[PDB]
Amino acid sequence: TVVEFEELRKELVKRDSGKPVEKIKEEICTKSPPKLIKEIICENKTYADVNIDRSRGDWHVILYLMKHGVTDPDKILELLPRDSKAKENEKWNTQKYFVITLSKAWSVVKKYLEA
Repeated sequence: TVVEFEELRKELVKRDSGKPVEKIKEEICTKSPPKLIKEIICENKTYADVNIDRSRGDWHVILYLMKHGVTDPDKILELLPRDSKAKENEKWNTQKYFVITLSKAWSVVKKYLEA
C-alpha cells in the first residue's frame, strides 16, 4: 500500500505542469468556454453556489486539472472550492479521502490520455 503511494507520487511530479498555480488559473480560464469546472476555478465560488454534491464535484474537478497538464497534488488541492471534501473533513479523513480520490482520478485520466 505505502509503496504504491510513492509510485504515484513520482508519477504525478513527472507529469506535472511545472508551473505555479497562479499561472495555471490563467490557462484554465482561457482553454475552455463556459463550463461547470470553469465556474468553480475562475470565480473562486463553491459547490453550494452551483448546487452540486461535494464528492461528485471533487471527482470532475480533479480529473479536469490532470487533463489540463497539471497533476501535482498541491496544485490540484489548491484549486478545490471551500466545500470540497478534500478541504473540509475530520482533518485526518481529509488527507485519507484526498488520496483515494486523487489516485483513482489519475488512474482514469492516465489510461485515457495514453489511449
